[PDB]
Amino acid sequence: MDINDKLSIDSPIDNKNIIEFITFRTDTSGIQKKIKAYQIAKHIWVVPERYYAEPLNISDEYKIDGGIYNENYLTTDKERQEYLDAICILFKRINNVIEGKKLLSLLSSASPFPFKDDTNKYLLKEALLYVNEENFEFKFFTSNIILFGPGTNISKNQVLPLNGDDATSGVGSVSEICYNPFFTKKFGEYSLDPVIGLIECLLKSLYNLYGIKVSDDIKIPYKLQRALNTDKYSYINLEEALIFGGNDYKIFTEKPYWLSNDYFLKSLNTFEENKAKYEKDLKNDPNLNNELNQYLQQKYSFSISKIWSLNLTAFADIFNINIPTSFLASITFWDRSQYYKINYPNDYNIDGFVNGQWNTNLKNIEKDNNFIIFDKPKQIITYINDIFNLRYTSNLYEDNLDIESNNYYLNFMFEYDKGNNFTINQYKALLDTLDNDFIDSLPPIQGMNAQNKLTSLPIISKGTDTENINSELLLPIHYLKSQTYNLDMYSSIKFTTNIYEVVSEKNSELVYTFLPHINEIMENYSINNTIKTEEEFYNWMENLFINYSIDILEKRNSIIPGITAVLPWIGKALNILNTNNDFEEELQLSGIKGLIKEYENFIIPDMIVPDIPLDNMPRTYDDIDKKLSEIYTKNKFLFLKGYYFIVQEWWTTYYIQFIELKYLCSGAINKQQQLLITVLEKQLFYFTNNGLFPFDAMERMINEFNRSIDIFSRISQQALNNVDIFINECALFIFNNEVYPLFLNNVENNINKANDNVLNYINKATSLTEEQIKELTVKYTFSSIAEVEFFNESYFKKITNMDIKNILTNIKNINNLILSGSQINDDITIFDESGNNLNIKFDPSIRIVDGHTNVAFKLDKSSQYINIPTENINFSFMESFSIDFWLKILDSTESTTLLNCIEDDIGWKLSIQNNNLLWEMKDNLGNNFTSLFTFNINNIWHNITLSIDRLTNTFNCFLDGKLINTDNISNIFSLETNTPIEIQSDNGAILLEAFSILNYPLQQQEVLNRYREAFSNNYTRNYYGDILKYNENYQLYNKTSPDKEVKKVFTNDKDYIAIEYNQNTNNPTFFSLIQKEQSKIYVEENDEVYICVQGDPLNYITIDNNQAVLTKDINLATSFKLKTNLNKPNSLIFSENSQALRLSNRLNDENYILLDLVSKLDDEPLNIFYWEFI
Repeated sequence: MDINDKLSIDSPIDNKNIIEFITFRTDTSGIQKKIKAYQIAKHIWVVPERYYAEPLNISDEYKIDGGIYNENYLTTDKERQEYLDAICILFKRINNVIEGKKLLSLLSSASPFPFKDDTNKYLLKEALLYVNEENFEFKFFTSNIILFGPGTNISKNQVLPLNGDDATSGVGSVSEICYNPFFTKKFGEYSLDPVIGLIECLLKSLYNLYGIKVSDDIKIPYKLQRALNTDKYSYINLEEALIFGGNDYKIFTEKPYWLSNDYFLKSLNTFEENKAKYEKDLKNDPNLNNELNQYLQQKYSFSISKIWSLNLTAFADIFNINIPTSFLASITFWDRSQYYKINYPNDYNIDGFVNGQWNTNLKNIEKDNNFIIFDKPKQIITYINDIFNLRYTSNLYEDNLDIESNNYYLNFMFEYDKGNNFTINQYKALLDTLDNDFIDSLPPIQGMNAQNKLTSLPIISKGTDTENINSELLLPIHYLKSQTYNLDMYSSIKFTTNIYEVVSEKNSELVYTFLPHINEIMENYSINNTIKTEEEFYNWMENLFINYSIDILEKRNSIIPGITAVLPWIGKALNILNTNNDFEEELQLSGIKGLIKEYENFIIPDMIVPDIPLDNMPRTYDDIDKKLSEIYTKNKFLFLKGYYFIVQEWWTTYYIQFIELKYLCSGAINKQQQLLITVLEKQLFYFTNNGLFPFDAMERMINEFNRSIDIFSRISQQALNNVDIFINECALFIFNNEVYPLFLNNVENNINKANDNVLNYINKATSLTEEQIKELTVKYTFSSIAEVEFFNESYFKKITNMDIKNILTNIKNINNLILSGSQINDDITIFDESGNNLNIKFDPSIRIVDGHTNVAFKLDKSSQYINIPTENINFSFMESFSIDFWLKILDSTESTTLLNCIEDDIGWKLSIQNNNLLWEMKDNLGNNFTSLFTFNINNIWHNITLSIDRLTNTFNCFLDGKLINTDNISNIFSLETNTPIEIQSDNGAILLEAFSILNYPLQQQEVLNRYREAFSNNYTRNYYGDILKYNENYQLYNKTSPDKEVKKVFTNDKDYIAIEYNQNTNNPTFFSLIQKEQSKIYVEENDEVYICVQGDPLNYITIDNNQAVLTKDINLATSFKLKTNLNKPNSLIFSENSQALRLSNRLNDENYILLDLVSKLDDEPLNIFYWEFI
C-alpha cells in the first residue's frame, strides 16, 4: 500500500525501518562517517543532513551566480526536523494525485539489475553491524533513492548517481539526491512550486535507476546565447530536454522523428535483451532471487517510451501549477537571483501553496548573518558616452548551460533509413500501462546481500567569471534600470521622460517613465499638499489608474501583413526602434527584422536524396508501384524532417529573441506599476508617520490601496497580453517570409530533381507498358506541393501562445459573468458561460423553464437562491461595471428582493418596491445612493440593464433598451465587500434569464443592440412576452381595446367574432392557433395558421365579404400569415396577401373584425392591425 508517509519526527528510535548506515563515499575530511536515515516510502530514504561529500563552505572563487553557501545551515536537530516535515509534506503532495503515486510505485520497484554469483544485489548502504557492542551483524536495507540535504550549493538540486558507468550501460544506479525545498525563485510576480524542483530530481533519479542516462555527451541546441557580441548557441543536455518538456519538446517530438543519436534506439535495444534475459534466465526462479522477480517483472513491463513521455511540464498541468513552458531551463535565470524562504508547516500544504502561487507573499532570503546570495552577473555592461561624461552600468544574467558553436545546424545528418518507429495507434496519455495496487501490495526486500562498486564522480567545474564590456548605445537593460527606484522610502520621487536625465546620476530620486499622462500628473505633485483628504487620496489614486490604463494599453491597428495591431510604447520602453520617428512608422521603414539581431550564419537544410536503384525484380507487380510509393513517401518524410529541422532552428535562433522581448516588456510594465504603487505608498506612509488621519480613516486607505495593487496588475497583465500577441505575430512573420521562403526554394529544386529522377527511372525491361508510366507518373509526379506542406499557422500559435502567462497576476477578466444553465435527467446545472468565477452555488429545487428567447430560472420559493461569489468581481470605485438580465414577475407582488451584494450595510442591491424597481448602493464611507424605477413592472418580460460608469461617475439604467435615470454617482466610492451576489425572491416568484455582469459600463447604443438581438429568433409573442404556442387557447384582444375581449356570437343566422360593449359577462372566448402542416410547438413569424374558436362544436375562422365569420368546417378556414413588428413585440398581425386583420367602427355595441389592406406610417402600420393573446 502506498502513501506510506512514516511522518517520523526527531529520533524516537533507531530500529527496524529506522537504520544507521555508513556513508558510501568519504566526507570532506577524507573519511566515511556513520549517519542515520529514515525510510519515507518503500525503498525510498531521506537524511536531513547537508551532503557529506560536498564541503560546508567553499572559497569565493568556486561560488556560482545564485548560490547560498551558508555553512551554519541544517546543522541542528530542529532544522533536521523542519526538513523531515518538508519531505513528507512534498511526498504526500506527490501521492495526492493519481499520476504522482504511479511514479512513486514505479520508483519502489525500479531496482537496478541485481547481478550476483548467488550472493548479493546492486549497490546499497550497510545495516548497523551493532558496532555499538562491536558486533558484526550484517544486513542490507533496500534503497532505490536517497534524499540528502543541500550540499555546498544550497540552490543546486543535483542528482548524483553513485556510478555513472552502469547508469548509462542500462544496468542502472541507485542515485543519491541532494535537494533543498525551503527556497524558491519567482520568475515574475509568482513563486515557483517546490514540487517541480523535487519531481525533476525524482525523474532524473528514475533515468539512473533504469540505466537510461545520456552520458552527458548527447546535447541539443536550446537557445541562442544571451550577450551582445557572441553569436554562439547554448546547448542543453538531451536528458534535461526530455524532462523540462514545455514547448521546446513538442517541436522535435512530432510523428516524424529526427536523428535519434542512436540513444532512442540504443536504450530501447539495450532494454530488449535486458527484458529477454529476465524472462529466460531470472524468471527461471533462482532460489537466491528473494522475490525480486515481481519487481523486475513490473520494472521491465513498463516501456521506456513512456518514461520519456514523462516531462516536467505535464506534471505541472496535473498539479495545476503555472510554469514558464517556453524555455523552462533558461528563462528562470535572466535577472538577479533572489530566493524566498518557504515555511512548510504554514505556507505549503498537500494542495500546494496555501495562499495560491501569486499571493503567497513569502520573505526574501536576504538576511544579515547567514545566507549570502553570491551573484556574479555575466557580462556587466556599462553604457559610455563621450558627448558628455556619462557612464551607466547595468547587470546581465544568463543560464548556466554550456555553450557551443553553430555546428549542430551545419553538420546535421538526416539518416534516410529512419522509418517511423513505435507510433502505434496507442500513445497519447500518462502512466497508461502499470500497476499501482499490485506494486504497492508486493512486500519489500528485507533479506539478501548487496554489492558496492562506488564509481567516483568528483567532476569539479569552477565556472567562468564576469566580463565588463562597454556599450555605445542605451540597451533595453539600461532602460529597465532607469525604470527601477533604488532609494529610501523616506525620500522623494521625480518622474521624467528624458532618459538622459536619469543616467546622469546613478541612484538619483529621478526615474524615467515612458507614460506621458503619468509624467504630466507627477509634474505637479507634492507629497505635502497635493492630497489632503481621504476622498482626494482615493480620487488621485483613481486618476492615476485611469491615466496608467490609457498609456500602456494604447494600441493601433497595423498595416503590416500578419499583424493585427501595434503597441507604440515599446519604442520608448526598451529603446528598440526608438527614433524621433513614430514607433509605428519606424517599424515600417526598419521592418520587423528591426526588432531582432539578424543571424547571418542561418542554416537551411539541403534535403536531396535522388538515389533511385535499378534491376529486374519481378515480385509483387515487379515491386514498382510499392517501390515508388515507399520512395515517394520517404521523400515526403525527408522534406518533413527538414521543415521540422527549420522550425527548431527558428525557435532557438529567432523566437528566443522574441520571448526575450516578452520578458523585457513584462518588466517594463511591472516597473512602471511599481513606481505608481510606490508614489502612492510613500503618500500613505506620509500620513501615518505624521499621525494626521485617524485609525478608521487610515485603515481604509491602506485597505483600499492594497486592493488597488491587483487592479494595477490586472490591466498590467492586459498590457502584456497585447504584447504576447504582437510579439507572436512578429515571431511567426520572421519565419513566414524570411525563413520559410528560403526553405521552400530548396524543396522546389529537390521536387523537380526527384521528379526528374523518377522520370529518369524507367527500367522498362523486356516488353514495356508505354501508357502505364503516365499512370505511375501522376502518383509520383510530386505535384502535391500543398500536400507535403505542413505550415499550419495553428502550430506556431500552439507553441507560442501564453507561453509565459500570468506573470503579473493569475486574475483573469474581471466583472465577467453570463450565468446560463442547463438540465440533465431531473437535475439542473448553473454555471458561468464565460467561465469566470465558476465557484457558483445554488439549490437544485430551482426549475429551468422556457422564457424570452431562452431558458429562465424559476425562483418560486423563498428558500431558493443563486449564490455567485465575488472572488474576481471587483466593485471598487476604480471599477466600472454593468448588470443586464431579463425578468418577469410571475405573481402580483408588491415588495420582494431580487439581487443582493451587501455586507454590513455596504454594497449594492436590487429589489422590488410597490411594483417598482429599487436600486440602492452605498459605500464604506457611508455615502448612500438610491434609485426607484417606477415603470411599474407588471407580470411582463422586461430587459433590466444598469451600468455604473466609474470614469464619468455616472449611473445609467436602461429598461427594454431605453435609458431612464443617468444620475451622477460621484459622491459614492468603493463598495467592495466580500459577500457574494445572492439572487433570491424572498417574497415572490420570478423568472430570471440571461443574467450578465459586464466589465465595462454600457451605453444607450450598445444596450439597444443587446435588446434587439433578443428578438432575432422571430418568435411570435403573447402580451406577457412569452412565445406563442400552437394548440394553446388564449384570449384575443385588439391592442386598442385592452379591456374588451373579442367574443364569438353564434346562431345569429350568421356566426362571427366581435368586440362587445357592456359585456358584464365577458363569456370567456378562447382562441388557439393551428397550422395545417408541420404542426410545431412554438409559433414563429411568417407562418400559415388558422384560428380555432373554442366552443362546444369548436368552430373556426373564415372570410365572408372580408368579414371574419365563424365557419364550423375546417376546410372552410382561412390562412393567415403572422407578421410581427419590433416596435410592438407583444402584438401580432394576421395578414393575407397584403391585407391584415383590422377592427371595424362601433355599430351596435359591437366592433366587427375585417380584413383591410394594410396602411403603414413609416414602415409602421396603425395600432388596429396589431392583436394580442392572453
